[PDB]
Amino acid sequence: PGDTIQVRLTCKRKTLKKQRSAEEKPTGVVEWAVEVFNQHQTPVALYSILTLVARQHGDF
Amino acid sequence: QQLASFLSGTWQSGRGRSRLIHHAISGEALWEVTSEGLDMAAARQFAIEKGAPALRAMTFIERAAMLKAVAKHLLSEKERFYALSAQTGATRADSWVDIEGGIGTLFTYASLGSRELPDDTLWPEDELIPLSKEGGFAARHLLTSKSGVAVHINAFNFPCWGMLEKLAPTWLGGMPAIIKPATATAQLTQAMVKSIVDSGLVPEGAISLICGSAGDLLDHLDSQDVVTFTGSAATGQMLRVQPNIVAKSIPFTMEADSLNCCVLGEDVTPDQPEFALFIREVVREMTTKAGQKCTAIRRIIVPQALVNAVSDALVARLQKVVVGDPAQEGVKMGALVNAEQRADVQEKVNILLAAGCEIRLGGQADLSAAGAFFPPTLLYCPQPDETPAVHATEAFGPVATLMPAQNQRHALQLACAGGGSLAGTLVTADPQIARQFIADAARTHGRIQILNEESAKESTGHGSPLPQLVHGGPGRAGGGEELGGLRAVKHYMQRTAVQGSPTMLAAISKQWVRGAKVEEDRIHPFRKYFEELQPGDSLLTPRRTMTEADIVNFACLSGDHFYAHMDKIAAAESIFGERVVHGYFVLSAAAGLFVDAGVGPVIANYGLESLRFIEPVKPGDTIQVRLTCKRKTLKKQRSAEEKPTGVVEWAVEVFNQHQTPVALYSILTLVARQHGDF
Amino acid sequence: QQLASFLSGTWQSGRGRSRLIHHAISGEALWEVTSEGLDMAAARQFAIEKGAPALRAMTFIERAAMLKAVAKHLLSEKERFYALSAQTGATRADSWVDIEGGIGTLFTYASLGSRELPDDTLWPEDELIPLSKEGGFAARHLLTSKSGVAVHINAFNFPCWGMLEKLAPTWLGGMPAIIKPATATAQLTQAMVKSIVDSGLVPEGAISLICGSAGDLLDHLDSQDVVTFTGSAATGQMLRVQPNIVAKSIPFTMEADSLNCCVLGEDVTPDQPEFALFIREVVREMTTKAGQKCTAIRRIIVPQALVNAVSDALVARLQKVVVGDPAQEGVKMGALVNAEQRADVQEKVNILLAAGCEIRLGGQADLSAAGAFFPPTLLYCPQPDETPAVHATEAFGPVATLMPAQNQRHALQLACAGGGSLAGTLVTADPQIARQFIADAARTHGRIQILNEESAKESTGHGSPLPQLVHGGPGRAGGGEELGGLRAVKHYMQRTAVQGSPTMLAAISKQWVRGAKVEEDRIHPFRKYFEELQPGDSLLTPRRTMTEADIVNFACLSGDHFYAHMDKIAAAESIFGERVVHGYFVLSAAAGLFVDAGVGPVIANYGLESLRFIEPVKPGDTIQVRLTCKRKTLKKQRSAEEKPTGVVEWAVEVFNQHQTPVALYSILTLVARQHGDF
Ligand SMILES: NC(=O)C1=CN([C@@H]2O[C@H](COP(=O)(O)OP(=O)(O)OC[C@H]3O[C@@H](n4cnc5c(N)ncnc54)[C@H](OP(=O)(O)O)[C@@H]3O)[C@@H](O)[C@H]2O)C=CC1
Ligand SMILES: NC(=O)C1=CN([C@@H]2O[C@H](COP(=O)(O)OP(=O)(O)OC[C@H]3O[C@@H](n4cnc5c(N)ncnc54)[C@H](OP(=O)(O)O)[C@@H]3O)[C@@H](O)[C@H]2O)C=CC1
Repeated sequence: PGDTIQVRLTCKRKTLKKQRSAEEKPTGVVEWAVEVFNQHQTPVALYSILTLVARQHGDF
Repeated sequence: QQLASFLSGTWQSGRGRSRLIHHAISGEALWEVTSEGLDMAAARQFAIEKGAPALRAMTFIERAAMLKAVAKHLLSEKERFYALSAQTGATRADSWVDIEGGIGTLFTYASLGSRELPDDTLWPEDELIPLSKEGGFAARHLLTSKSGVAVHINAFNFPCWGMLEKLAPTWLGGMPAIIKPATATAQLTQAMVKSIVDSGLVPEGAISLICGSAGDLLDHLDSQDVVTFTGSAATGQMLRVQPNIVAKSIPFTMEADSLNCCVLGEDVTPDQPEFALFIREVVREMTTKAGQKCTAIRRIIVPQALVNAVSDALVARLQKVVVGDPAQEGVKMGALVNAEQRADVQEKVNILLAAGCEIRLGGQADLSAAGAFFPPTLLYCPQPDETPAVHATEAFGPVATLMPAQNQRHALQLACAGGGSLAGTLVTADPQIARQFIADAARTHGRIQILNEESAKESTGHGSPLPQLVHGGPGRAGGGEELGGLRAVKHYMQRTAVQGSPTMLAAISKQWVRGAKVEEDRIHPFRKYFEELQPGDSLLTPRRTMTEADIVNFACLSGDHFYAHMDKIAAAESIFGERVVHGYFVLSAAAGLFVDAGVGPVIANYGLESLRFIEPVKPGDTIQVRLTCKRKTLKKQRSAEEKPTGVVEWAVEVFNQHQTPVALYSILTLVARQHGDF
Repeated sequence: QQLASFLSGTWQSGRGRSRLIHHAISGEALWEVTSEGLDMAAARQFAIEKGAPALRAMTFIERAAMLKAVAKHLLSEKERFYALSAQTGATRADSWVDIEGGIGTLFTYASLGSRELPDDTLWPEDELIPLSKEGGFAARHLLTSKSGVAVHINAFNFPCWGMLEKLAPTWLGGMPAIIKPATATAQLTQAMVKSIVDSGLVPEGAISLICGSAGDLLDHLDSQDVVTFTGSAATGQMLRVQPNIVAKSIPFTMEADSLNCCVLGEDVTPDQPEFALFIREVVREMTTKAGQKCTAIRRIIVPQALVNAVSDALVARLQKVVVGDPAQEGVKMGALVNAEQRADVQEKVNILLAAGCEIRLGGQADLSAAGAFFPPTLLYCPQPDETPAVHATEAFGPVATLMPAQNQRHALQLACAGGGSLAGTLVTADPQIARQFIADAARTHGRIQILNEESAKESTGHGSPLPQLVHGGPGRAGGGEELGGLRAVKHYMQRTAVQGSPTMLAAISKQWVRGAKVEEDRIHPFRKYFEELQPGDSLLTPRRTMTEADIVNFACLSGDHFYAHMDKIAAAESIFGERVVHGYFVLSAAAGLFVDAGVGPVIANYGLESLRFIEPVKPGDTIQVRLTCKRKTLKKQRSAEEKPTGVVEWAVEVFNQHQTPVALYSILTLVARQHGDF
């Protein structure tokens, strides 16, 4: 308690998908690298989330 | 055939030298007007000692309901007014403006008096002006209604509208009126006054009428009287130098003739839709009421590279204008009201022709026809800045000159060279042209309409003076302002800056001020009905300690994660010093403290008047809320089924353990009434 | 010794017939004034085409900072003004009012122009007036400053105050002034004007000065000029009928002298402190500035059974007042200004003695004394209603009549029988007596001070015209109002009702209206600094679905357990139909949506302008907030260490899934600036 929390969201890996049908939305599994820290700037709870970010232009 | 003047409660008439009213479309005289021998002092005496205390005893809400009742009584029998207005030579579309705008002025002042005026005789227009550091000497401005008569002198344009745009602020501001219509078309004004008097709605003496010359009315006015004029400038300057109006220093308000510009911008090209709506607006404005309205376009300012296009569009649009009798089909323009007005128009046309030019049928007008007709006239002036007769002489009919400009800087000078105008129009699509035009040409105009494609779909027009916009320009246009919303009822009131202790100003204004004595009476003010609330009925709520968990729960619940509330580092660097409680959480916990959870007379909140957060509320800092009533201001129960209610305004004052005021504001509340009226 | 005239930027002087300024307390002539040969048309020409575009190009915030700078520069060298003001016969405590009231009026108008005026050349005073059902045509009232001069004709009472109470509303309302002071005490006025000019704070041509007769100025005035008069009634009624003022229809604001009442109530008995403060107020008012202030008490109305007590108390208090030289000790009242004023006061006292009575040393005044001395005079009138000379003839000195009344209904008629008064006073303790007094005697008075024990502690008095209260009464007092707060700068501005589309009014007024076009630019408006915000920078927030759990958590957190939100049975019988979301929770979740959680230029909120909950929000009802900028209005950074900032107002427009607006309001916000001015 009484200990601030500041989060450093940063992108890590893009790796698009291939749009297995013609109807489905084009997208890609962008992985972010979340890095929480406090007022002493030491890293508490550094982890990594996956995220299905949609694409602007499909291919198939 | 006499025209009976309504003086001292009785439809009297004159005995002596008389004028007469010609039928404008045919030529015969079917009325004759006189007011000689009428006791003019007895009219003012009866008005002041009969109708002025009967109006000044009413509240403003009752005087707004009276205007709504007169409007509903006069809207029903509106068809006996078109028969009298067809005698003026006006069409059905012009008399529709003349009647329905005059009655919509009544409905508009009713809806303004029933929303922004108190249930009282004295109207405090300010909030409060504190004049002391300790808080025992404040002052506020009271508006008390004057105790005299309002002599209105109208003209021949709008007998219905031009009376009722002066009679609704007069009655709403608590004065009896003595309307003097012009003797050219006073019969429509007598029809209006007879329809008002034969209804039992207004008190006796609260309206008078002098069909004919006044003669000895301006020589009898007390200092608590006002005079409003509308007509020519030459007569109104003779009435301003009248040796009683300057002796008693009574307010003389004058509206005169003008030279209304209509400027076309450089951004408008003939392929744009702006050009067609420009030509349509100029033609409809010049032909509505046969050009006999005070806000008619009489100077069309166009750029030099568009003069031929504007002229060839205006002539091709104006040759379709049919001048004739209004009752027969296919006729758009009506006629002028008199042959004397026809001669007075054409003698100004000849003055404009002494230095200008000609595009259409100008001075060619038959001065021998049985009917006061005048053709639509579009003049021309090739040297606009070298001809001072264009910017000084107006032809009060369908006449409107056209003159070129030079790239939006000569256009501003030609729009401002009118000596003060009454209305104007810039037709552009570029808004930075309109910024310059308002910045440099609203000094001389009174109501400017910047017209474009979005405006022209639902525009009321250039010659439609709205009942909630200021009608009146400076200089040549008189100077006096009318119809300004509630700015019109303040010409009929005296603004008295009343000083004293706040507990005295609470009893004078029948409100609560800031530090008045309070009436705490052991029960809850939200439990009282409307008829047993008094302004001063207070409430001292229990306390609530603003803890650190309160900030966190409110920032979670709302989502307001602002750095002065949820961050400890950044709030140490901010102006407060540490984390503070949310202002909206103080606003919400206040209503948590004073609102009764039960079912009571309080129906809905729906409002919050003026919130200011003075000092920050910190963690570990208690909050105590002082709910006290300020205004009552009931509603008039517009149907028979609806619940009787009134907008009670509470004055909420939060404070802390140091008793300094944090977050003082004011909420509106629709408290139900115990007993209805309608 | 010549006394110059600051015309056309040069300290000119006249060549011809000259009046001369006598020393008041001794009797010699130490200045002499003339203005013959001075080109007045060239003076107005220089003030219009040199000083008016230099004032009208400034914003209102800069024109208030100019008034604050002139106030500080004139407060610094204030000791060279008391030496000039002691030549007028005033004391130190009577010249303290004259100097510091004018300089405090300058500071007051600086504070009003900094707090309630925009960073703009134009000034939109309304919110908005919608004139259409769809929303494509609206109108709002603008206030553009006039493009002429203000001819202020002052008097001999207040050279410092009486100029500076007309000069700060003139300069704050964007006009150059041409002050014509009285030729009895023009030396203090030229000291003020020279201290203003020799500082570089005001532009050139923004002030002029004619120490002497104008003669040719009023004949050369354009229609954009305003004229303000303060003096006798008989002169100002000759200047109102001046043919150019009525021909060009220029505003003529007149302040004349009146018979100010001071009514004592029936509830006051001589054992109460009300009697003591009544006698103290009457004596201090009548002896301050030798009774020469325009708001001095000149009719003491007492009850019939208290004539002897009031008379004995006024005799026992007034005989301690010493008339003599102000510099020597033990002298309270100073002297008059001229021997002509002594002759005028004595010949008005003789007219009052043609039908009155006598209680003290009255008309005995040595007309050959070296100095304009006059003893304090208390008259009497045993028949107050049967004597029309008391209610019509003022004595402009230490003279005031005394007259009885009959039980607080004859006192109202005697207070109203003055024919309009500049100020008044009721001294009571019962507040219903004050209610009955303001309800009938505020029609004739311009400023009423209800005086009691709680007010008399920190009262400014009866003869201190406040810089934020209306100074001016009807009828005999002139009719023209002054100093009404921001009502004084509106006499120098033309009120123009600018119509058009709201996206046009947003660029005309440099604000946002209701339906203007927006500039959504992919980042957050709370991240922008001050100088990169524009009015129209919108924000379309994400949605938030209001649910039943939201109502439950907010009614739990605040404590607002009102039956339309918590109870299910009574919500089915109320006006809504079912349980609704709290209005304050819509207000709070809005700020949950649009507020940036980060550290940005937004410092504090402290404001909520005008909230109205239009339609109710139910469970299962999304909410989408439209945060858009409306005003910028920067502050002036009163120190060099303080952070530069400016009050930005955001217009918040919440709506729901049907896009109908629930809960539209406006919040103030203190956004920090990028570049300061110090
Ligand atoms: N609002 C505007 O801009 C208007 C402009 N005009 C201008 O007016 C000119 C002609 O209209 P006009 O008929 O001359 O209007 P007037 O100048 O004749 O005066 C109009 C009104 O004032 C009344 N009136 C005239 N003299 C006195 C007086 N001494 N004391 C009291 N009331 C008086 C008239 O009564 P009576 O009718 O008995 O004289 C009428 O009611 C037109 O050419 C046009 O320029 C016309 C109408 C209004
Ligand atoms: N505020 C008030 O209520 C005041 C009341 N008074 C009343 O005034 C009476 C006399 O004082 P007085 O000094 O004679 O007031 P004035 O009648 O002299 O008028 C005062 C001002 O008007 C100026 N003035 C006079 N004639 C003209 C003119 N024709 N054109 C332009 N300006 C002009 C005077 O300048 P000049 O000095 O050159 O005439 C002075 O600046 C007193 O008895 C008192 O009753 C006195 C002062 C103010």
